[PDB]
Amino acid sequence: IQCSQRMLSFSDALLSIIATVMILPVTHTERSVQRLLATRIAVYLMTFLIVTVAWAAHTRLFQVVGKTDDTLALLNLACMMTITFLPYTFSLMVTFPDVPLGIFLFCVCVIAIGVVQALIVGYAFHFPHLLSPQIQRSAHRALYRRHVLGIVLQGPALCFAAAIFSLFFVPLSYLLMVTVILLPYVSEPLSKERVEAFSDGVYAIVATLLILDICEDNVPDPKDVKERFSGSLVAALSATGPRFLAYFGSFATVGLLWFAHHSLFLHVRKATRAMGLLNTLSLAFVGGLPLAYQQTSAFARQPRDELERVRVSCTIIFLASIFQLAMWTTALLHQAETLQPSVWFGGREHVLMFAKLALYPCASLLAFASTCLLSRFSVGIFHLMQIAVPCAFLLLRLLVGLALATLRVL
Amino acid sequence: IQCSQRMLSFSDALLSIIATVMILPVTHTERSVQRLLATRIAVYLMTFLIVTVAWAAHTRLFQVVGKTDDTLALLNLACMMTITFLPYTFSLMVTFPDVPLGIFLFCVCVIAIGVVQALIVGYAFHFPHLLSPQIQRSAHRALYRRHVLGIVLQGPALCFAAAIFSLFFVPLSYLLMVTVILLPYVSEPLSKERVEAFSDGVYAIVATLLILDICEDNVPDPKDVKERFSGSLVAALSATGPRFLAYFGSFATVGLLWFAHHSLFLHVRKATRAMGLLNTLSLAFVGGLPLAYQQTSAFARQPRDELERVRVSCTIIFLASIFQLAMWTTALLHQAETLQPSVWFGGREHVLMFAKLALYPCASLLAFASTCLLSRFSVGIFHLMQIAVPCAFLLLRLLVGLALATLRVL
Ligand SMILES: CCCC[C@@]1(C2CCCC2)Cc2cc(OCCCc3nnn[nH]3)c(Cl)c(Cl)c2C1=O
Ligand SMILES: CCCC[C@@]1(C2CCCC2)Cc2cc(OCCCc3nnn[nH]3)c(Cl)c(Cl)c2C1=O
Repeated sequence: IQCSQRMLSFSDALLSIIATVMILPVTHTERSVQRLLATRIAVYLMTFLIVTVAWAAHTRLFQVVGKTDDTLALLNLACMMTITFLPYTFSLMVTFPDVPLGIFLFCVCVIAIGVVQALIVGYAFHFPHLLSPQIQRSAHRALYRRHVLGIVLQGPALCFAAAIFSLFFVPLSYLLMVTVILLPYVSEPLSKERVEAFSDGVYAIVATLLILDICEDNVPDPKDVKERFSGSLVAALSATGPRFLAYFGSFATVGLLWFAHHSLFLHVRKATRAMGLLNTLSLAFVGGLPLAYQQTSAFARQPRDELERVRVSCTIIFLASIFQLAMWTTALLHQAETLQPSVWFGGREHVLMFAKLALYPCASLLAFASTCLLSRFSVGIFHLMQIAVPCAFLLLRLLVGLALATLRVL
Repeated sequence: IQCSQRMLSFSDALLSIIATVMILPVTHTERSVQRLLATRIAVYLMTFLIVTVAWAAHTRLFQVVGKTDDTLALLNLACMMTITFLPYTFSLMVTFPDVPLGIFLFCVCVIAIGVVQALIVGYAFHFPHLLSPQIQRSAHRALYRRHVLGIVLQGPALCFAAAIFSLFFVPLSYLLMVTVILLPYVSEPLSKERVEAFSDGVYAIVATLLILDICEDNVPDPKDVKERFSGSLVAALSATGPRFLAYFGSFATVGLLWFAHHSLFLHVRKATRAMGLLNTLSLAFVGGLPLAYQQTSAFARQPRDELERVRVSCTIIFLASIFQLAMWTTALLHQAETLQPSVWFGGREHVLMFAKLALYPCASLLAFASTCLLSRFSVGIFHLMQIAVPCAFLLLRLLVGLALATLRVL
């Protein structure tokens, strides 16, 4: 039989994309404009959370299922196809909260996902040699199968209840639906490889969103160049320059955030559900960076507009990195089982890692405060941080050594 | 010191996105239409080939420098930031071969890639422990360093020469440019994990192009639905049904191709550069499937139109699969060095592996011949191939035995 690892990777390489799809409507967007933008942000966040919950269920499922073969791979592909429709169905439901057809479609999506997962469980247990070794030696194989089936089919059951009740009173259906996401929390390790794969996929997609847009839209047209720019191609490129600047900033920020994430996870011994939650929040907010940078690159009709956009960029960068730092703190709370020895309290790289993770929250906080105190140079300082933070990463060892030496003579 | 697996995987995801970026205009496409689409397809194929050459150079580089470091990771991020621009500048250069600015831009991009990689080499050799263990042993560290810089910089030099020549005679510049890819072939293992990661990224993005499109475009507007269908939302869904069917077909075909590729590579021990070439061709043609399914879902003004649309779809599937089959046969040609014993000639799964691969190209060829012989049912037969091939993959392990059973009674 097969080594399941690669297959799971592909699933993540799929789910990441499905998780991030609803970002694109946000970027392409221009009481009317602001409300619409906020609606798109809310829809994107909810879709990302839903896809993350589905991914968590998948990760647990294939944690139980150790090895795989042909039929398991095909059923996993079918499950992936069913999960791919969650963004679209959810968007339909939200855009049409009145008619029951939308909630019915979303509930059918969830039901299909859970049914495929239950079929996978049944096939795996019918061939115990596929299951993980601890499950194989589990004397509760029948009871364990019963419990796993209950867990997997709870979601579909609640969704079926919501669908039936939608024909009469939809609020009950909505409550039953949120129950699906609530109960698994209300009534554990996430295999590090799965978390790493999903996070890397999300980071890559978010980093290359803006170049995707640029290649799809900005490539000059010879007719346009000859007519509007009178054949001066360099003028045509300088016209779209701002999108290049925004992409440069987005790639810098997202790449350095991924660098901090990589440094953190290199020393993590054993992930946890709490770290999973915090990582999910961190990624959901990392998704916002391209929007912030697009807004920054755009014109500012009034000083207040530019100040507000700088505020938003700083706030997004903060929210993105603060949860990443909180992951590290939560790990420190269970240091013995969570983190490598080299990053324990007083460890050789403990302070270095702390600075590496806290570099972005602190810089963003200073930039945000600049708006409340130094509105004169506010935007400028923002630009400065965009160049300051990368440099500190190159010099991080020397910078931390300087800080420690300064504290020595304090 | 770090383990480079995750950093390489993230870089591979980035490069997959960059390579498959240029397909988006092809799908978004509607003597004028035909020529425009031909130009788009040529642009896409050349962009994919050039980005794969860049990825191949990257793979060799990070084969030589095994371990990594924070500063080296940042250098790699900088390298990716420039490799990401190859699509845009190549498209611009193809759009503006007349003016020297576009060729200069492409040239500076390639020289930037080369100089970043040269810095990586210099740093790796300034810290010998970062090199791969066998290289660390090499008594030729000096001469091998010189050779590595020679291979890395062969491009940059030729591109610089072409950029200089662009001001006087552009044909010489283009000849020098193509010499960059000519020389390495005219005057080796590709690390398997890199090949699997790149192929998984390609397949994952290609399978979900269509749903990505659907999420942004087909969500009905309530202001539109209320009028166009008097609140009949199901009418709106049925209006776009064909797009959903196109997505279903695209995902099924792409996922089953990924299943064949995964089963192939799980038995592959060392991917030879020939295998890399064949995989590049296979992925490049796998890119086309979304276009094929979009064309198939589109209306047919005349029977000739639908016939030709079936022909092109079948040709694309046939190419995408026959290249994998050719990779498999080339592997058989060196099974002793490349393939696991289990799939060697006369192996237990040898017949199973061969059938698994050859299932799709043969089906496409049969559906193609149906047009030349059975035009009456041709289109239906194509749909049959969309239904049969999935089941054939489910029942393959049985079906092959059935076939063998025939060869026992015959
Ligand atoms: C030599 C250090 C360069 C480091 C990075 C690399 C990103 C990933 C690791 C390094 C990050 C970065 C930020 C930049 O700031 C963009 C602000 C936009 C603007 N416009 N006017 N003023 N500021 C610019 Cl410009 C550049 Cl080139 C670069 C890079 O290459
Ligand atoms: C029951 C197993 C089927 C396997 C797959 C899954 C894809 C990924 C792994 C399995 C593939 C597939 C192809 C289809 O073909 C599309 C019909 C196009 C049409 N029909 N009428 N007119 N045009 C349909 Cl329908 C479906 Cl359901 C499915 C699946 O679920």
